[PDB]
Amino acid sequence: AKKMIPIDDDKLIMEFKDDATAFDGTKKARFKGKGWLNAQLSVIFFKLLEEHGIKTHFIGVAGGNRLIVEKLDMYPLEVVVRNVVAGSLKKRLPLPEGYELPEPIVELYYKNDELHDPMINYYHAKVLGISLDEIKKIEEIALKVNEILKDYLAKKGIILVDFKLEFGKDKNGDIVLADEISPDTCRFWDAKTKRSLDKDVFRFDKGDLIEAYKEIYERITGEKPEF
Amino acid sequence: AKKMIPIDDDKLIMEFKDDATAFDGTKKARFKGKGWLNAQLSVIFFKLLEEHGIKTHFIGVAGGNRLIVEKLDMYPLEVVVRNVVAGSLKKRLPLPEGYELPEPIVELYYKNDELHDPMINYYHAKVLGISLDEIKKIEEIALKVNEILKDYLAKKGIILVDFKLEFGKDKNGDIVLADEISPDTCRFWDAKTKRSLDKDVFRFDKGDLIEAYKEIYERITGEKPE
Ligand SMILES: Nc1ncnc2c1ncn2[C@@H]1O[C@H](COP(=O)(O)OP(=O)(O)O)[C@@H](O)[C@H]1O
Ligand SMILES: Nc1ncnc2c1ncn2[C@@H]1O[C@H](COP(=O)(O)OP(=O)(O)O)[C@@H](O)[C@H]1O
Ligand SMILES: Nc1ncnc2c1ncn2[C@@H]1O[C@H](COP(=O)(O)O)[C@@H](O)[C@H]1O
Ligand SMILES: Nc1ncnc2c1ncn2[C@@H]1O[C@H](COP(=O)(O)O)[C@@H](O)[C@H]1O
Repeated sequence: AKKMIPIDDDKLIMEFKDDATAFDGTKKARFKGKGWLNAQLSVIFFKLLEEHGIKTHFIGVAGGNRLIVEKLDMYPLEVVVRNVVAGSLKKRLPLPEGYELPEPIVELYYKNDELHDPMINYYHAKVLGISLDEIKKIEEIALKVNEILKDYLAKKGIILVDFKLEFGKDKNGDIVLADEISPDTCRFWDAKTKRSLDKDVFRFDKGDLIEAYKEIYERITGEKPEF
Repeated sequence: AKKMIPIDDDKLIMEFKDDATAFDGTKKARFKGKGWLNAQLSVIFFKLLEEHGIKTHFIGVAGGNRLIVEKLDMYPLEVVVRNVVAGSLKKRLPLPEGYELPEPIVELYYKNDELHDPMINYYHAKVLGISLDEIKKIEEIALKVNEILKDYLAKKGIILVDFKLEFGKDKNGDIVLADEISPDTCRFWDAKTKRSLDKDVFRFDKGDLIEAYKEIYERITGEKPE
């Protein structure tokens, strides 16, 4: 759902598309406005994190659905942080969907579509060339990010249930938060009703996608989506 | 503003009074309902914390303004946690009142009225007989308590600006959260307006005390104070 367009050796344009894809592309659709919503939400989040001293790849905006980002040497990881039991965590722990976890959980997955993104631990990560030291930096950043996003969204009646992050190395060798932060890459639930306000609405046809994404945007900004 | 009444070698009664005192007792008053409100708010906070596995001195209630607590060998400390610049932090950092800190700040004060509770570091703590190991336990508990209280209050439109905790050792030698947790010992601001809902209302005559404390209570319980 993104187009990455190289500017040069140190920066690129991340363009958000209106395509919605799930279950390995066996389920596809297009939602007018999704790209714009996701881009804008990414901006909001990256700036919010940046304000707390989190280093992110965000440089600026170049149109409604286009972000300018620093080019990174990417870690071959999905870094997942989980506050409430949902999705695949139900297959790992003996706990009901909706269960509030006493502490956030960080899972690492190997970014590899052919292997369908398997979960890995610190030993696997070393084999893939990621030192124990980098891993603990990554996890520390991820937990910090989790706390800022969770607390921000909670004040607006949104539960941050879980989410996926990606990281890379910049020119200086610092670890930098990358990719996107949107309802495509997080589970957001309404605090009162516990309805999904994210891609699960598409994955399991539980409602109107553009509607839920608008709802997130409206709650955060206090303003109906422009486009 | 509290009366500590020994039951035996392991328990005591903490009684909350309606007396309000500030600036070393040079500014005193009484507010009908304060003790009750403070006691009840302490109950709510201690049980909330106990629900997260924080060990506290809270045993139970013995009337509207009386708590039954475990007797502890107390650390001679105020352990202050700060999320938002206010009060004496303005005199330490070059930052405006209301400034949101990137991380929470933990400060240690030596509990001693004659010295007016001076700030200390880990070296002073050791002199006062507190090991580096205890200090880090204390600080890890304080940071935990901060995150639970801050998140809980935030959902209710209350900013946990800063607060003071006290700790003691029980029979087993575990570190136990003690004293009280009320608008007497924390700074609470309304999220929208940023007005004080705590003892700063009394300290600096910025409004009606019983009103602000009731506000806190009502927001937390969803019910007017009984
Ligand atoms: N700052 C960055 N530098 C280099 N690569 C990035 C950066 N941010 C994201 N990427 C990578 O670009 C790709 C974004 O493509 P996307 O549309 O999310 O689909 P896919 O996961 O199929 O690649 C991902 O591979 C992501 O890891
Ligand atoms: N569980 C406990 N066991 C023993 N002492 C405690 C416990 N909780 C609080 N204390 C102490 O009881 C005293 C109550 O003091 P208080 O009346 O609040 O005013 P001050 O702090 O000015 O003495 C304090 O010295 C406090 O440190
Ligand atoms: N490949 C991916 N792309 C986008 N988001 C993901 C991906 N993998 C996991 N997530 C997010 O990570 C969280 C946990 O997902 P799951 O492991 O499917 O239960 C959810 O918020 C997902 O949206
Ligand atoms: N001696 C004390 N009694 C009660 N509360 C205190 C005391 N010292 C500090 N605090 C609390 O800790 C926070 C920081 O206080 P200060 O350093 O005075 O700005 C405030 O919320 C105070 O209410």
